[PDB]
Amino acid sequence: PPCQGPIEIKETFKYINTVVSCLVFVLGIIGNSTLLYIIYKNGPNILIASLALGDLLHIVIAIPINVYKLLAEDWPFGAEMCKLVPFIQKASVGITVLSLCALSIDRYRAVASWWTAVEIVLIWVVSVVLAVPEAIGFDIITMDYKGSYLRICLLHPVQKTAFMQFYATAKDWWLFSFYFCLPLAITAFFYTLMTCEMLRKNIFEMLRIDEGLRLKIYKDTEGYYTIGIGHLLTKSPSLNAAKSELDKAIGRNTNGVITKDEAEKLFNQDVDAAVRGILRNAKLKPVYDSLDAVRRAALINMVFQMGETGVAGFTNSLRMLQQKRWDEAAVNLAKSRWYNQTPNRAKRVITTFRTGTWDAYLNDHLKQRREVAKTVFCLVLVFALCWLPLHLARILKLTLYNQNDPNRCELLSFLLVLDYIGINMASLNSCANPIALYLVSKRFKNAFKSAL
Amino acid sequence: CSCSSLMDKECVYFCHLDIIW
Repeated sequence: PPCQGPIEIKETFKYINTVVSCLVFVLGIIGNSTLLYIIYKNGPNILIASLALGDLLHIVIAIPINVYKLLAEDWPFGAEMCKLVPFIQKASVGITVLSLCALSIDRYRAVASWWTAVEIVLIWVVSVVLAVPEAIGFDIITMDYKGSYLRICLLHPVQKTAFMQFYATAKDWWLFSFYFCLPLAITAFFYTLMTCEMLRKNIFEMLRIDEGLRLKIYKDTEGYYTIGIGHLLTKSPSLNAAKSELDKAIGRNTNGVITKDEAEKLFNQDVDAAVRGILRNAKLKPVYDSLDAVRRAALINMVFQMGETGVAGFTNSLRMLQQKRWDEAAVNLAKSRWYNQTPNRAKRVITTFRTGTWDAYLNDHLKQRREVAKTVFCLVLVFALCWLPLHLARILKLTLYNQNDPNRCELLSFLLVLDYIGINMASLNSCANPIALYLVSKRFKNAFKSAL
Repeated sequence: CSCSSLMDKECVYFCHLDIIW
C-alpha cells in the first residue's frame, strides 16, 4: 500500500519527448499531405491514399493531446472530448492496419492473376464500429489524491454492461491480437503466397524460353508430338493417336487447339509432378533441398527436359551444386552430352546455377515491378517495430503491476515514459509511410522530388 | 488507461499523467 512517488515524468524527459513529438508531427503532416496531393493529381493508388488519410488522422488526433497531457498534466475539456479523442484514435488505427492488409492482398492478387473502393467503405465502417467501445467506456472521474483534487479522463473501471466490463479489463489484449498480431499474420501469409506465386511465374517464363509455347499440337526437336510447354502427350508415331490422347488429356477438347491460360494450367501440373518426382528420388532430393528458389527452378528445368532419371546421372555436378561449388559445377556441366545437344538451353541453365539469378530469362521491367511490391512490404516491418513499444507497455501494465507490491510506483513511473515513447513510435510509423514509400518505389521518388 | 478499481489512487494518478490510449 505505501509508495515511492510516481509523478515520474522527469522534467528532462518532458523536453526530449515533446521535441521528438514536434519533429514527428510536422514531418508526418508534411509527409502524408504531399503524398495525398500526388494521388489526387496523377488500384494501389487509392489503398495508399486511404492509408495516408489514416496516417494524417492519427497524427492530428494522437500527438497534440498527448503533448498537452504531458506538459499540463490535466484534462481541461469536457466528457465529450474524453469519449471522442480515444474513439477517433482507435478508428484511425483500424483504418491504418486494414489499409495495410488490403494493400498486401492487392499485391498478391495482382501477381496471382494469370470492388476496390468497396473495401475502402468496408474498412472505414469496420474501423469505426470496432472503435465504438472506446467512446462508451471512457468517462471523467475526480478524486482527492495526496494534497490535490484531480479530474481524470480514463477508461472507467465500472461499466453499465457486462460486455463493456469485459472490454475495460481485456482491452489491451484485444488491441494486441487484432491491431498487431492479426495484421502481421495476414500480411506475412499473403507475402508468402505472393513470393510462391512470383516463383511459379518466373519458372513459366524460364521454360517458355528454353522449351517454347505452342497452342496447337506440334512435333518436337527429338521428333515427338508435344503441346503447351514441353508437355509430352504420347510417344507414339501416329498423329491420330496424338489427337486422341490430347483430347483425353484435357477433358474438354477444343478440337486440338488451346489458349494461353489452358497451357499455363497444364504447365503447373507438370511442375508439381516434377517437384514430386525430385522429392521421391533419393539422388535428387538432398541436392534440391540445399538449393535456393532460383537454382531449384534450374534443376526443375533439367528434369523437364531429361526426366528425373536422366538428371540423376549428373552425379559429379549434383554433388558440386549441393556443396555450393557454382563455378566448378558450371564447368563440369559444359562437358556433357546435354550441353552439346542443346547449347542455348544449357548455357542459360548453367548461367542460372552459376549466378543464382533470373538474369538470363526475365526482362528488367518485370524485374523492377516485382522488387517494388516485395520490398514495399517493409511497411509492415516498420509497422511491427513502431507499434511494439506501445503494445509492450500496456502488456507490462497488465502483467507486472500488483497493487499489493509496494515498489510498484517505480514501475508506474517507468510505464509513463514507455507510454509516451510508444505513442511517438506509433506516430512515427504514420510519419514514415511516405518516407519509406518514397525511398522504395523509385517512381514515387521522382514524383516526390518534382515538388521541391 | 484503466484500473482494477477506483480505490487504487496510485493507479488512478497514473492514468492522470498517462497517455490517452
